[PDB]
Amino acid sequence: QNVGTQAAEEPLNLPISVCTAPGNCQTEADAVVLDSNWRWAHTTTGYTNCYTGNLWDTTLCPTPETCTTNCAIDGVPLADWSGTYGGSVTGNKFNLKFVTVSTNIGARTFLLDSTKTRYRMFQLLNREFTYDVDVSSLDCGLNGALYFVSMDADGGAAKYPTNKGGAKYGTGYCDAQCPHDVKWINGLANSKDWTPIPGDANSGKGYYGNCCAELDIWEANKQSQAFTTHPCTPNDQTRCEGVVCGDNDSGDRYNGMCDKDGCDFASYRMNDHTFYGPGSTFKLDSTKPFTVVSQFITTDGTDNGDFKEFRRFYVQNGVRIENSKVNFPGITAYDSITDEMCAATKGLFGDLDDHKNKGGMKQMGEAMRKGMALVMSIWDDHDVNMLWLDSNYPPTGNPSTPGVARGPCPTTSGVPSEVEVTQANAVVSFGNIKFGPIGSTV
Repeated sequence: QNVGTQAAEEPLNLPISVCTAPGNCQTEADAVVLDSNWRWAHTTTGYTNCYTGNLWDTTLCPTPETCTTNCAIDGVPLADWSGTYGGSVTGNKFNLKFVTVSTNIGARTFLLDSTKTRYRMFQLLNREFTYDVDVSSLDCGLNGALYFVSMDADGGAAKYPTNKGGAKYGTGYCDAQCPHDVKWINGLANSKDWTPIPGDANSGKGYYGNCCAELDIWEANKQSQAFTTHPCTPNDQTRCEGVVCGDNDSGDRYNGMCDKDGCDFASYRMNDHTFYGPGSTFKLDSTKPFTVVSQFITTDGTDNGDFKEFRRFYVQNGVRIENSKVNFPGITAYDSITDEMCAATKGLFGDLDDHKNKGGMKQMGEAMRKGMALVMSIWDDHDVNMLWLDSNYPPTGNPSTPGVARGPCPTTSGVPSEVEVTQANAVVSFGNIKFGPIGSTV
């Protein structure tokens, strides 16, 4: 995309901590940038929309190349962050409102480095990543997500010279779902064969998808939470078409370059329904804030080893809370993501181990070694109504069959039109982000 001249781009300042030992950290003066999908797209030498509602203008965008020549994405000024997009920062806390009323629904954002010209790339192997979260106002059907993806640090600017904005304009998004709803891919409008998504007034799908590796630290609302590894072959940003995208709609979910299911550790799905929930007698009380700690263990305990284990623990009101465990007869009580856990649990659930097909923890680790961009988002799910996260999936499945039940939400929950009314004022908060060696962040 070209860059427009109507509004300066002003990312929100967000300090994080880089740590060397427990309680010995230094501030890193980073910032938050809005994903290019949420930006106004208009004519390069005017005010005329190139995209309105869920459609590209066919006169301006008869082809992707013409669209890209004629159109530009514009900046987010400071005033518009809260007023238009529902984003705000107080000290080291970042807040994202779900619906902001001209009416904005959801948000996806990235962490910029201290220069505000590149994404802050995290080399996560043999490191610990930690943050405080509040998901108390997110119920069934919503997801306040924090995760990493194998985006380029410059959003693709060096690879795709028609991308003028780079990381500064939140470009280059890709993930392990190979999404077609990304409006700008490889420096070009994804306007070919663009199709609105029914019941989604703001979104559509273009000819291409954009694939890359994804490490989900946090997919969650107050009812259920998960962390998940998604390797791809290769891991780096890859525009896809046809079978390579692994499109759900053509029966290709397991035929593409990315592991779409991922290998998940989701406490409720692993059959501990009392670990996490909205109340003081759950082990971890989702009505109150808490700290989420993630440790990325290698084979030799060094930065050069292969990724072998994703460990997790929590801190809430000064109380250390170890992760829940897998709880099925004849299955080891795993409390972390490893290749063995993935094989054993997917075996039990009858899920295809595409994680293993894509190179497993080792391949996931190669993405983490090269460095990944931090994503913070809030969203509802127009495909599957978040049932995969917090309900029975498939909805018609027996909840006593291992793998089906992922949370207590009813299978009628999560319809975007309903959650966008009922949960309009939901806000996820991510704060006090800390990064360092294992054992350094609490």
